Amino acid sequence: KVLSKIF
Amino acid sequence: GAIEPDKDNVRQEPYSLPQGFMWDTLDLSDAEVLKELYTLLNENYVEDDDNMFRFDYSPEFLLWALRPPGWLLQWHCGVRVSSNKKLVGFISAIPANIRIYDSVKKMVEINFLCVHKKLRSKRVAPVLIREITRRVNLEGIFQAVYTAGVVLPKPIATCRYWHRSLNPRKLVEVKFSHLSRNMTLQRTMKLYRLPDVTKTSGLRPMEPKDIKSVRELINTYLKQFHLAPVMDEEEVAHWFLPREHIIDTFVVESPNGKLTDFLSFYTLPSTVMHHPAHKSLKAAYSFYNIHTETPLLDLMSDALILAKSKGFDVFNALDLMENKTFLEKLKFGIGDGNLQYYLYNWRCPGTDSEKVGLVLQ
Ligand SMILES: CC(C)(COP(=O)(O)OP(=O)(O)O)[C@@H](O)C(=O)NCCC(=O)NCCS
Ligand SMILES: *C(=O)CCCCCCCCCCCCC
Ligand SMILES: [Mg+2]
Repeated sequence: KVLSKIF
Repeated sequence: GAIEPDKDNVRQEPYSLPQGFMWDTLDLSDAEVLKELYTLLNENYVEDDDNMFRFDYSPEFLLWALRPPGWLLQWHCGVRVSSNKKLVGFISAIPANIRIYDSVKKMVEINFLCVHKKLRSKRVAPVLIREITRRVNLEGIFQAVYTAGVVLPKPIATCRYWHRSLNPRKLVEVKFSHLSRNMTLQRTMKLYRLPDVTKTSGLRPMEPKDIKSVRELINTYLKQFHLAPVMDEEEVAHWFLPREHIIDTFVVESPNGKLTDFLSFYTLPSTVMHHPAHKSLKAAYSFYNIHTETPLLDLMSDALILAKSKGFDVFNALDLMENKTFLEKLKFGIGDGNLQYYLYNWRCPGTDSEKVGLVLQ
């Protein structure tokens, strides 16, 4: 549901 | 508890779609239809906040996620354009026994809500939600659990994604990651270097003979969390038996033969949408990791080693269960995405991410 990447 | 009691009247005819659309129950056993669903999601499903990556669920993965024990054909609800029969909408429910605080309830997990980019703002998604609700109610189920990136009223928990680089150069090239604030690329690669072999004795892939033991391990472990699945033996076999390119589960067999721990992670690549040299990002996701004798840190270290040996570019994990105890130590970096958990038709106090013991694909 959420495609997170490195902040 | 429940907001509204179990209904005494549920609509028997499907809800009306806007003109030009039609319902279609998708039979994923038809390779044609499964490919249509794969294409829909691969071209229109969730992307990162900057529209550089997009989930690439494989057809086999969709079969694994959408048909656990007790799955129903009518809960794979699709929407097609009437004139050319093109698949343009989808939503799914799968059954699950979900424990919320002390209450074990038969619920559905809602997932894969997707509408074609060109047919959005036509009020298709609300009809999809209503219709899956109707089809679930007619089966006698009146609560649901699901996740979302959007902040809706009253989530039960908010979890944060963390990411462990396994292929730092590629991650930087595609802008999934960035160069260290004060290190060269080479020193970053040396920083994230993993051992070549796992450390835990008795670590081996899960096999059918492990099912009952794994069941025993997980249902006990999950007792400490406020939201968690309760699995029978069929469900354990479905969710954890190895399926190449989909789900990996490794157990720790002690010398006498008893299982004391296990780790698991599933395979979920992302399309890299605009890079001249990279088209895909191979990502592993932490699933359920249970520890009774091996330290969780060593467990997850071996998990990282195995994911690396299998060619993954990154290992992702949420900050739920006890994950906060190893994220920083194992050199995870905090992600830019938050995942909210929601219960439908159940009112209860919210909790912390470390009390969430449920992972959805
Ligand atoms: C969110 C969604 C389904 C809304 O579709 P829609 O038919 O345009 O909804 P409408 O604005 O007409 O009420 C659509 O934008 C979409 O498919 N986004 C990508 C998939 C996704 O983000 N699913 C998460 C569920 S919150
Ligand atoms: C991601 O795909 C989750 C999308 C959830 C949208 C709202 C679902 C509301 C519950 C519907 C099923 C109700 C069954 C009682
Ligand atoms: Mg629409």
